[PDB]
Amino acid sequence: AKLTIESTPFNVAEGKEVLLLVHNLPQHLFGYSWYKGERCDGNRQIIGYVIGTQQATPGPAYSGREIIYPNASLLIQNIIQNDAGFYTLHVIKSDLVNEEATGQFRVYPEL
Amino acid sequence: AKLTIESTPFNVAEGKEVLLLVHNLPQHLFGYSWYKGERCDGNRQIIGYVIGTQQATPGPAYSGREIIYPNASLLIQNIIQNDAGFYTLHVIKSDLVNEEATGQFRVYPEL
Repeated sequence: AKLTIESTPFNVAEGKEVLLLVHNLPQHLFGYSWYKGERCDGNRQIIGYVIGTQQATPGPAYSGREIIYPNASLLIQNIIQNDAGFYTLHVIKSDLVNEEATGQFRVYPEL
Repeated sequence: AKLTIESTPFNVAEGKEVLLLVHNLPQHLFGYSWYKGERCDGNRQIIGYVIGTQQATPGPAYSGREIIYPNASLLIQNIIQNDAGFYTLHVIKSDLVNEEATGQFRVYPEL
């Protein structure tokens, strides 16, 4: 029912990768908008994807490391400390009363 | 150039109405999402509108008083104190790297 992001691992070692799994996508979709952070700050949008045409456009915050998947999940590679924090997904429904959810993960150094 | 909301009046007397004018809409649009507040909290979405089909759907926060206009402006009638605050617009571009902007207004009692 409720849209949820679960990061996996919740704790990502430096240089490895996180996957943000998306659960309970609503019906009547259109595409997805993924932001680093907690609000919809377009200046820190990673990516947007149109379900209908499988078209994936980078945003100001995209950095060469992020991958998006048809069912909204988003993986981020070769992680660094500054990646730790919140990530908010915005699922744009076709009638534009959209839904949003945010997840986080943490990063840590090995020794 | 930069997307901006200007409220008018910035100071709305109780029972009167505010109009949130939208300036410098970007190109390649699709529709608009209007939220009470500063972030994209779907639980306080007022309304969404699809430019292509002139279709306007209410959100959880819609309250019977809000009107949306083809070029994104949004008026709110018979204003009360609790309306004062921020309002964020989210312009959903067709490739889903969207833009956002927020405006405010203030409300005040006459005597």
